Amino acid sequence: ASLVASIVEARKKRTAKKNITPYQRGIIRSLILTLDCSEAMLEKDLRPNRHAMIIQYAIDFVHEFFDQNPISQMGIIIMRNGLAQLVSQVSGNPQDHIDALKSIRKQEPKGNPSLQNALEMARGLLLPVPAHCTREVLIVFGSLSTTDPGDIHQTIDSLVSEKIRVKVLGLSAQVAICKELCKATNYGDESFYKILLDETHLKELFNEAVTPLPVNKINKGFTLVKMGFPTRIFEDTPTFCSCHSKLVYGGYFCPNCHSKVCSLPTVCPCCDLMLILSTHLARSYHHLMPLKTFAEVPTTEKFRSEDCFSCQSRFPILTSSRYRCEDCKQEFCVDCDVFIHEILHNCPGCESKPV
Amino acid sequence: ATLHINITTASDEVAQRELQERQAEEKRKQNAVPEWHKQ
Amino acid sequence: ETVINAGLPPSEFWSTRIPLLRAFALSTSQKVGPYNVLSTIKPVNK
Ligand SMILES: [Zn+2]
Ligand SMILES: [Zn+2]
Ligand SMILES: [Zn+2]
Ligand SMILES: [Zn+2]
Repeated sequence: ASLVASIVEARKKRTAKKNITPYQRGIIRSLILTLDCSEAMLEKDLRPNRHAMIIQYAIDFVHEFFDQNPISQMGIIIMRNGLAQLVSQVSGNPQDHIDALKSIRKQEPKGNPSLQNALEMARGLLLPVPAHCTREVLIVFGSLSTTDPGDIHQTIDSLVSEKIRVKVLGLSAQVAICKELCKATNYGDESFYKILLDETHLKELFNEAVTPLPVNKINKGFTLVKMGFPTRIFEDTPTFCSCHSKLVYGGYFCPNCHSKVCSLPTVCPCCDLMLILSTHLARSYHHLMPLKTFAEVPTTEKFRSEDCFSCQSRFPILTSSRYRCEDCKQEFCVDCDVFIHEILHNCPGCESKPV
Repeated sequence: ATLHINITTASDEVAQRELQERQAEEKRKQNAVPEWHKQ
Repeated sequence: ETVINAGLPPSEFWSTRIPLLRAFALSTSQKVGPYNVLSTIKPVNK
């Protein structure tokens, strides 16, 4: 029954992944990362301490966030001494945010937290954000109390008016204001307040936030954004960059003003036109046409081949160790199913099948 | 009894940090292990 | 270089740097919340 217990647990896990509808997700995002650096973060529940582990996972989250959302922006805020301190402006450069996080790793956390001050700062940083970007705040709360100078309820109402979205990751237990902040801001949904139960769950929670948030049906902001695809150039002599005013051997050339840039994707410092490559947009295609989940094939029926269709692995001879895709009706091994829905985003059988 | 108050100005706080660093340095030098114990 | 000798108007120079101005103002425009101050004061003969 031990082996059966694992399989049913896998089936239960697959149950949540069976209902994959092509929800409309906002690929272009604008995130504000509010981290907590207060006396409550000096505890030892997370080895070595809450401050160290959160920063380490924040750096990993920054890396993953920009890898899967290349045309998004991020900012970082820290709650220290009852005030909100800005450590990184909204920008598309993953290195600037990582550099700020590393510097924060040295200073010891102290003082009391203030959600209102952090939220008010977030409201300002997200004010100069286009209407086609999803304004989001990912708060990592660690305290069980909040000391604020004003009425937190007024700020919550203001956030809803500006179409901002808030995700709160608590540490110890539920807090009433955080639940209201996440509920009144997410159109009544109560699934945006997550409390970790161990270190492993914490890694999953950050990794989950990397994916884009599905949009509501009544929140329509459809529009066309003027983008540009520059052509990389190879120059023999170094030239001054239009963004940092330094000498760089290479760089892309904008198609609107011919001014050069060092790295992509970034908005042109001259014409304020977003510059991206075809690859940057291709990274998000799997969020618009998600691959339909594979359904376990019952052992009652007969199978097609003894080996995997994609990896040519002998199916281990009770339960059928085969997963089939309804679109192409090709059996797959258990190992392939994980790699086809997480790393890859196309069913090899469907592509191989002619039409 | 006697109550002595000390108002800490922003500049005084910076000085206190400098004194703490100097105090830590002084203690560290005194606590250096002898030569015969190092190697 | 751009506003003193070149002659660019001051108003236009700050048009593209609104977030910088706002970020600088928010730093000194926020205050800590109310809290019992005399309770934390411990006198710790002198
Ligand atoms: Zn540059
Ligand atoms: Zn340009
Ligand atoms: Zn396989
Ligand atoms: Zn298929």
